[PDB]
Amino acid sequence: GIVEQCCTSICSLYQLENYCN
Amino acid sequence: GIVEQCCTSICSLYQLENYCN
Amino acid sequence: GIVEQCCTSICSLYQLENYCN
Amino acid sequence: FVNQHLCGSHLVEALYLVCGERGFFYTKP
Amino acid sequence: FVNQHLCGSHLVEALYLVCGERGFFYTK
Amino acid sequence: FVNQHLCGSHLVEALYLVCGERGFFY
Ligand SMILES: [Cl-]
Ligand SMILES: [Zn+2]
Repeated sequence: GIVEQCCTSICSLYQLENYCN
Repeated sequence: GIVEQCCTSICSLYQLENYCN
Repeated sequence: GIVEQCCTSICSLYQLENYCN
Repeated sequence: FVNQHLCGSHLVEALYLVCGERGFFYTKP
Repeated sequence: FVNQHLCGSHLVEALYLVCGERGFFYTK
Repeated sequence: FVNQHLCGSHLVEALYLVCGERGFFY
């Protein structure tokens, strides 16, 4: 999930967009 | 204090209400 | 830079103004 | 629609706090 | 009024920064 | 007034995210 993927290394905008509806 | 309480572990809504007037 | 100064220890408001324009 | 945008930002944080482990499904008007 | 409500949220964030160890008392 | 002021707070938050290491000049 997003916390596991994005809370140690920074997620780019593209990576964050994977979590949109 | 509140930092030693709610910044060492996440406080529930009930624990946060402790700080209301 | 501001990260090494102000993320490793708290910067006072006066220390923060040193990064203004 | 700027005001609705700013309000929505604060609504998302409110839901984050109140929903806790339940999470929330956020959709735009 | 929601606009005042949102303003107050920003005010308490700002007071937290400005007041430091002094703290502050916010009330509606 | 303050509406612009509060909006500006959200704008600098948004630019911080969007601009990445490029950063921004506010
Ligand atoms: Cl706002
Ligand atoms: Zn706001």
